[PDB]
Amino acid sequence: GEFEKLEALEQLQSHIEGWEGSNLTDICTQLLLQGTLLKISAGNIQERAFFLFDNLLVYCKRKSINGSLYIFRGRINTEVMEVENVEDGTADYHSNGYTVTNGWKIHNTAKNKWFVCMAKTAEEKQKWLDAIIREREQRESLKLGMERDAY
Ligand SMILES: O=P(O)(O)O[C@H]1[C@H](O)[C@@H](OP(=O)(O)O)[C@@H](OP(=O)(O)O)[C@@H](OP(=O)(O)O)[C@H]1O
Repeated sequence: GEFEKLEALEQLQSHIEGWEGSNLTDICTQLLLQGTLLKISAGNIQERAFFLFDNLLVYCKRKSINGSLYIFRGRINTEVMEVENVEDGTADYHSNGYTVTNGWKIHNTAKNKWFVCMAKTAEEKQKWLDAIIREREQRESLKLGMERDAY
């Protein structure tokens, strides 16, 4: 049930070193998807481990008894995250001029920051976009349900 999932969140966070900000068990309840993606940001191309929870996207560097597997790099409140598809073959400054396949863009609107994600396969891209949609839908459903109760 919910409580077992919270203990799992605390354990998951314990594998991320250099965590910044509020803890997962205070703001999240579930993991929709985790996976490795290529991230291109501010001219830099870097592979990152991404984790999409309800309300939060986290990305980490993979670490090269010690429980650390990931090094915290960033987090985005999904309420201030936008996503844009990128068509295969696009090559522009967002990808440093490299050709994008299986990619998309993420907008951190709280930082006015954009970056590109690329997956290795089309099916993996589709899993990510589907998970992003599902996280947003679940969050909106819960919010609108509460607002409709209050209104
Ligand atoms: O490794 P260096 O040389 O420091 O380059 C960094 C990394 O690409 C960062 O990505 P990551 O955090 O995944 O390691 C980071 O921010 P983002 O997390 O915002 O992409 C920086 O962009 P900006 O600090 O935003 O300009 C960029 O300058």
